[PDB]
Amino acid sequence: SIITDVYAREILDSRGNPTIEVEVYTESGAFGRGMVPSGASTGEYEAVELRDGDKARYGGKGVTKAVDNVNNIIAEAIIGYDVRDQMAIDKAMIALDGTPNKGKLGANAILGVSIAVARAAADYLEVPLYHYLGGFNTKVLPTPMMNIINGGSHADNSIDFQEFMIMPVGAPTFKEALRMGAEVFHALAAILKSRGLATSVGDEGGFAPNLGSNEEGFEVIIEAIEKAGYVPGKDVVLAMDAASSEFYDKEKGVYVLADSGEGEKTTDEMIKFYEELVSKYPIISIEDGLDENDWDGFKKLTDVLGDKVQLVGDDLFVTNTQKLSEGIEKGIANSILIKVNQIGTLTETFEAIEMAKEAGYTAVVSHRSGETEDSTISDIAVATNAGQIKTGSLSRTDRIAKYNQLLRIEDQLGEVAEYKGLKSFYNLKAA
Amino acid sequence: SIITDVYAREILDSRGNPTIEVEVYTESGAFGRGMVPSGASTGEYEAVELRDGDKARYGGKGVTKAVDNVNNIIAEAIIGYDVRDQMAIDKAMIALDGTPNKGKLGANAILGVSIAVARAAADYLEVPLYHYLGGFNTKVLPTPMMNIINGGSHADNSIDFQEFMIMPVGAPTFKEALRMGAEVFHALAAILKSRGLATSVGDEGGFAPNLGSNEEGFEVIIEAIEKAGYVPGKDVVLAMDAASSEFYDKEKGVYVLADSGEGEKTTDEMIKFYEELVSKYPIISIEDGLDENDWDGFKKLTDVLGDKVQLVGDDLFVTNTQKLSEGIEKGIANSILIKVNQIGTLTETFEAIEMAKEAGYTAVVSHRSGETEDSTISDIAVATNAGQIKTGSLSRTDRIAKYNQLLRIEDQLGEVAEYKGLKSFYNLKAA
Ligand SMILES: [Mg+2]
Ligand SMILES: [Mg+2]
Repeated sequence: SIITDVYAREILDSRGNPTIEVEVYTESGAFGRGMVPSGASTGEYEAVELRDGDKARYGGKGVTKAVDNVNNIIAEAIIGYDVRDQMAIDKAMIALDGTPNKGKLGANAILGVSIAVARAAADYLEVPLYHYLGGFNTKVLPTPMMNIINGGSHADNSIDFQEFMIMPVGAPTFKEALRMGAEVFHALAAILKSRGLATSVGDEGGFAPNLGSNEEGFEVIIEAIEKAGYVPGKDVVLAMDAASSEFYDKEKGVYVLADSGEGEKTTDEMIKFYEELVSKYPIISIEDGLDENDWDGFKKLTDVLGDKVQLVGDDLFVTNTQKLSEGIEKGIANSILIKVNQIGTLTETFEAIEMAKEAGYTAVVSHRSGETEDSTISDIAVATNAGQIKTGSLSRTDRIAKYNQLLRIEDQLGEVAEYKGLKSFYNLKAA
Repeated sequence: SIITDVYAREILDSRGNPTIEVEVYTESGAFGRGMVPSGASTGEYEAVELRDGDKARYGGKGVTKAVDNVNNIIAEAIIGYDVRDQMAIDKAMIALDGTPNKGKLGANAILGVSIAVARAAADYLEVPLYHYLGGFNTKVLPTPMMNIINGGSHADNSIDFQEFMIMPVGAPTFKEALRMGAEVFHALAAILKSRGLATSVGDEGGFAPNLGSNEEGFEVIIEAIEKAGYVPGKDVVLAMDAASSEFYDKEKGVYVLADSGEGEKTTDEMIKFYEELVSKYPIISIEDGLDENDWDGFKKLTDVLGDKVQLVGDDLFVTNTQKLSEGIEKGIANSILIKVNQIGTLTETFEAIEMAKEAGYTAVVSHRSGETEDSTISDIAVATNAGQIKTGSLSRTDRIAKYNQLLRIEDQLGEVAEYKGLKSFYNLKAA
């Protein structure tokens, strides 16, 4: 059970950019492989990944530095430990780096080891990853937030919001929900190609048609739901990622809906906008509806909509338990988006999920634009009985691999598997 | 060790459509999981993919029948066997099916089992898959045939042909080759974005920029090659998929270059065009140059070009060992695309590859429109020392996964690994 080898290597992510991969071997023969997704090389409160910056190689995006760190620094510091001591190992790697950003060794280097280790252990004990991470009572399959229509900067159309997602809350199981989202996804692709719109896909694997406004985004999605055979009421609901920081002007102090063409709006106006969109559409979740610094505005948004709408904070909290408690106290938002490579280790991730839960908040495990076949976040979702997950559209293996993995979990879980659907929003008092 | 369990389930492929997955366990605990890919379309001579045809579920694309076949028919037949008995097991399933196109049990069902068993056996023997399949002397990393530009039916632009690809033949090792094509893939993306063109990708993770000229696609790549810092003709030769059958006049005997608008062209002059293209541009390989039936025509093309240019037949042979032989007699090609699921079993697959080698033909193991995280075709390329592989662009994990596996393989090989680059074309007299 004692780690006898920790070896990193450079590989590619779903976007053609190098990333790290770590393999841990125990003396018994147990193996574990951790693959890290594309994080950020810069952030004030965000853990930072380590890039080489060699303009001549991979456009400076190589991670030969992080690999070297793992193989020559982290490896010998970890070799000797018992693969099962997750907490102790992450604690060390964190102290070895010695910095909060994990800037010395690199968050990508630390995370790959953290994950490989955990997987190595699961393997050693011959148990599924989700049981090894969360215990015996790990059975609630996440209700997915599926990307379907893209806008803002992740598109070239008239839609200010970054992305529109569908949530199959009316399904009896994850498997059916998956089927539900897939049939809608296709019904829609049909509506677009027949409407003359582009059908190619982006990073999340969703559509980025050139719709005319924001309303034409939700509306077209409603069409697909109905064409697919499901009712927009109970079968499929709506979720969105506004990513308002994108169309927010620090200097002007207002939000500017360029793409939409609706001009500029005030935070009071934006909160009003969301109130209009929510009455006209079955929107259950709004992500980063106000700028990452509008701490005051989020509080108001939370007061008016928080009772019947999930307000998620992505750029707002940056998986930083620090900022999370700041929001919890002030009472801003009621759900946090968890990005593993953004925090750094598995134990820190779990700590965040627990702090969130204890606040009556929701923890939406998430993916990044540059993913890999690794589906560790799916086991995490089930190991913590999170209740939801946001891992992409129903295209591209970098996204499907996570859904296929949830199928297996639901499958090997048998008659004890659970799908809460709408009953997953324990954070929403009113319906 | 005796096979104790053979279990299949319905999962999703990279395009969001259901496919089959099979797990194999042996008495001592060895395990193996095979995932089956799927093509955009299919016809005769191609092993049958069993679909449920239930229009009210996944557009009638569910594979619940095949899942049942493996669990209810195949499992009972194979359990008891020694996981290492590949040939025997693949022969047992073929007979069990009875039909020549595996249409009774389904080629997706059979293949899933075939792959699962072999991987389960490598696991059992604690040896890398490429070694279990091809023996001790497996060390040639494939020269990749990377997708960059798309045309024909796979796009909404001119470009009569449906696929242009780059081949990093000048790199010293597969690792570098991958970096090379990656820098080119991105360099191109920079060019397309700049001149206002679609940066979105297709099934293979390639680009579908709207261009009005077959020659444009060739020259637009030549500049991405150079701007990436590489010298064409030496570091990056070119390969193309014509898929001429798509634009072949069923009635009359001509090819209509509708997309490019060049109008009608006859198989007698199409050869001149291909002979032209290869004159100005660095075209090393042309896939399906003439119609999948214009045999007589292909022959001619093989004489005038087949000694300095690889002519691989995809639709021509459709991974059919019988069609192939015919082509070998007439001398109408010098390379064949290998699509595992198009034939159905790993055994028949290796038989097809060995039969090509003996004819001085090249065996290009390729990916499929609908893929999964599975990278078995990667090990197959090295196991047989094929020398080439066509598994996609440098976007989408359904593609990148295969490349990462190759990275892993080369690494594992160490000092005995080999990358032949241009010299992989043993089928070409002149270079
Ligand atoms: Mg977002
Ligand atoms: Mg073809």
